[PDB]
This record gives sequence, structure tokens and C-alpha cells, in this order.
Amino acid sequence: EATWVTEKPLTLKIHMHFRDKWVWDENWPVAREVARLTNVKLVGVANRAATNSQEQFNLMMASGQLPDIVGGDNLKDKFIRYGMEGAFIPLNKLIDQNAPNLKAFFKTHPEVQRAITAPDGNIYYLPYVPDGLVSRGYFIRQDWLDKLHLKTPQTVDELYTVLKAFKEKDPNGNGKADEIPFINRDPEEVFRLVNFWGARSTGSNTWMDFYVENGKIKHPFAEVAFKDGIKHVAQWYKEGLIDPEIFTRKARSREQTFGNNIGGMTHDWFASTALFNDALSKNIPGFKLVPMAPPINSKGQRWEEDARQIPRPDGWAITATNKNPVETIKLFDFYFGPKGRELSNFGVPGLTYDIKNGKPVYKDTVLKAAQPVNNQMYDIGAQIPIGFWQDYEYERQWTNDVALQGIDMYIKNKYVLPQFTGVNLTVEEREIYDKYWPDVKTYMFEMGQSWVMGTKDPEKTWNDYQQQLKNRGFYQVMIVMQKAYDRQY
Ligand SMILES: O=C(O)[C@H]1O[C@@H](O[C@H]2[C@H](O)[C@H](O)[C@H](O)O[C@H]2C(=O)O)[C@@H](O)[C@@H](O)[C@@H]1O
Ligand SMILES: [Ca+2]
Repeated sequence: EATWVTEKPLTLKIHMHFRDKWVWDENWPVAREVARLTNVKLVGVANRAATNSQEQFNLMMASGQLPDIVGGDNLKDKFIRYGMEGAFIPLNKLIDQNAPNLKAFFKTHPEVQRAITAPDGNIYYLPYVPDGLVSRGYFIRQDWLDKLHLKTPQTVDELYTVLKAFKEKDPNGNGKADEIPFINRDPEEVFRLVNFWGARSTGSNTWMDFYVENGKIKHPFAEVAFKDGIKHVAQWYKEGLIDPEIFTRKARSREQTFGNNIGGMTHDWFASTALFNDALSKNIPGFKLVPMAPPINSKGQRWEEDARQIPRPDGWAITATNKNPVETIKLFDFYFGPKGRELSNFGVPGLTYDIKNGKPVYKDTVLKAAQPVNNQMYDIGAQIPIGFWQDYEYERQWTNDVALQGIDMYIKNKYVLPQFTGVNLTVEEREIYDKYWPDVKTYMFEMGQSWVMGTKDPEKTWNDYQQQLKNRGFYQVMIVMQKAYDRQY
């Protein structure tokens, strides 16, 4: 082939554990097709039985026996830290000399290059580059609203009334108090409910990210607004308005709850969430899960805190043990060219899509499957958090009119908050970040869960919590973040 990266066939080892559920599979249709076109085959070495992606990275790193490539989600920080320590190689020269598609991408997307550049000026990974503007929105059961003679809730107080009616007034009509008013695939979304009481949960699509307010770097979990907001979330959890299993249910939450007519509301991505209307129309007559404007919060605003993050802190890196870095960067580059981008987005031609009227078009068997197309793509090795360039066209093809109405409502009415795009730490500032932040973040999540579940009272533990943050070096992290912000802006 002319797309061939190397003349002699090459096999590389990739450690890629992602989203706590998936590993790289060389038997994937997409992986097979990429191997054929590039003459480079990636063989997975990650533990498929394991269910903690970050831990698997840690074990691999601690063992000292590195593969050739490491990929996965939420590895940006680890790519940078172990890049500077020499476990991953800088890609700057390799890109410049061997990677025209990446060069042309970075030229036209300077902001992405900046986002993946380490404090030493080196690029240690290639990112998952999403395509699109909005991500998540609120969805509510319109059929339940109508059946209970309720108007769409406009404020937090009105929402409380609605969710209470969902819980107590038997909208599925089976005589049981089985309804769960608010559900979510993502446990972290329970924290986002503090938005209703004028508190942030994250600055970006990255969970528990910092934000900027009036020239000051802040972290959502350290703010007194969070203390007051999480108190309310705890109350709603105690009242059973929030899924008792919100921390545990996870991936198939929508299929379980909406699919069995017990879920009333969620906060999730427009396309896949709205697809549930098509999937459940026969099973649950009248089922209508519609986008809802965010309620007016206690600060008098309608917040959509989440948006697409370009790029994501996801991707892959070349190890120092890799004896074929030139061949590897050319493989990496393939994904940003026309054929590579097509495959990594749409799957395999003849299997999952066809070129029709000069464009990749999903087969009817894919579009009418009543299973979200992104899920379908994962199964065959597409839409995975490698270094690749998402093409929104893939998503447009399975975004229905209900999803479109929601997307357009959110764009036009300006609900989406300005996103935190990070600060440029020096190497010295980064040392403090890498040292303290991971353990602080873990502590924050665990305290957050405790407050929500009612095992700890936020009001009674706040002062000791703050002291613990100090002891764990959180405010040392805040100092370097603010210093970096002051330099950059
Ligand atoms: O579900 C959708 O409509 C969109 O999902 C996006 O994926 C994100 C989602 O949280 C997934 O469950 C997984 O965690 O990956 C997330 C991500 O890639 O940021 C995209 O697949 C988007 O194209 C879908 O339309
Ligand atoms: Ca019921």
C-alpha cells in the first residue's frame, strides 16, 4: 500500500486501558484495517479483566517494564509528568520531520498544540480531539410532566416540586413508589447538582477541574458555596430525589431506569440521551425525554456548566523503550490524514458505513439499531481515546430532532458557561501540582461522596476538611495555579 508506514511488517505493544471498562483489541475491525493500511500492528498488553484504568497505568509504570505505546483517557497529567522524567519521549522533532498531517493540524489549531505542550516545551502525547460545541444538557420526562399536570420547572424550587411529584405521585402508574426522579450514567454528575445552588462542580469537561472567577483561580470543592450546595444535594439524596445508586449504577443507568420506566430526569449528552425516545417508543407508549433549559439557580442564573473540551486530556504516547519511534509517529500521523480520520470515526467501510455521494454514511443497520452509535463504535475500535481527530459528521448522522432542538436551545440561549482552558505552569510549579493534587483530588471526591450519602455532615466537617486540604498541600497548589494565571493573563 501507499499508506504504508514501513516496508517490513511491524508489531508494537500497546498498553491501553480506558474508561474503567475497555482495552485495546488487535482483533477490532478498525485496528485490523489500520494495520493493513499502515503495515503496523498494535497488540494489547493491558489487563482486560481489570476495572480501574488509572491503577493499571500505575502498576505498569511502577513495574518498569514499559510497552511501546501507552494510550487511554485522563492520562494528560501522567503523560506530562512521566514524559519529563523520560518514560515517554518528546514528539516535537519526530512530528516536524515525519508527520505532515499532525503538522498541518497544529498549524491550523495552535490552541490544541499549546494545551498538550509540557512546561519544558515538549509534546509528550497526541490528544483525543473532540469536534462540536455543546456536550450535555438537562433532559426531563415530558410525558410524566403532562400526566401529572405539571409545567416544565423554571426554577430550583419548581424542580423540587416536580421531582417530589415524580417520586410520590406514581407517574408510571403501577401503584409502587419505584420512580427515581434524577438518574445519571456519571457519578460525578451528582456533584454538578450544586449548580442549582449557585456553586460550581468543575471548570471544564474534565471532572473536578479548576475555574476562573474575577481574575482568581478557584477549585469548586474548596469553595464555601460548595459546602452550602452539597448540603442541599445531601437533602435531595436523603429524600430519594437523587438515585440512591448514583455512585454505583454507572454505565447502563439510562437503559436500566428509562428502559424500565422509573427514571424521570438526567443530565447527559444530547445525541445518545435523545435517542432513548426512538429506542423506547414501542416499549413505553408516550415516552418523551426532552431537553430542558437549566433551572434558574440560587444565584439567579441558568447554568450549563459542561461543554466539549478541545482537546481532551486523553490520548497516547511513545515510550522510551520503543525501538521504532519514527514508524510510530507515522502511524500516529495516519490518524490525522483522510483515511485514518474516516476509520477512527466511522469504523470500517462495508461493515458499518459506505462512501455515498462522496461522504461517509452510516448503514441503516447502524442508525436504526436503537443503540447509541458511539457505543457501537467502541465495540469495533472507533471513537476510542487514542490520538485522533473526531469528526462531528459522525455524530450529526445519529443526532435526532429532539437532540437538535436541545443543542440549538442551549447554543442560542447562551446557557453554556465559559470553560477553563488551563494555565501554563513552569516546571517548578508543575512539581508542586504533581506532588499534591492527585491525593487532594481523591480526598475531595471521597469527602464529596460522604456528604452526598449523608455519612458526614458538610456543615460539621467543613473546617476540618479545610485543614485537611491545607495539610495535603491544596493551597500550595492554589498558589502556583494563581501565579501561573497572573503571568499568562
Ligand atoms: O453520548 C453522546 O451523545 C456523546 O458521547 C460523547 O462521549 C462521551 C460520553 O461520556 C461517553 O460515555 C464516553 O465517556 O466518552 C465521552 C467523550 O468522548 O467525551 C461522544 O462520543 C459524542 O460523539 C457522543 O455524541
Ligand atoms: Ca410507580
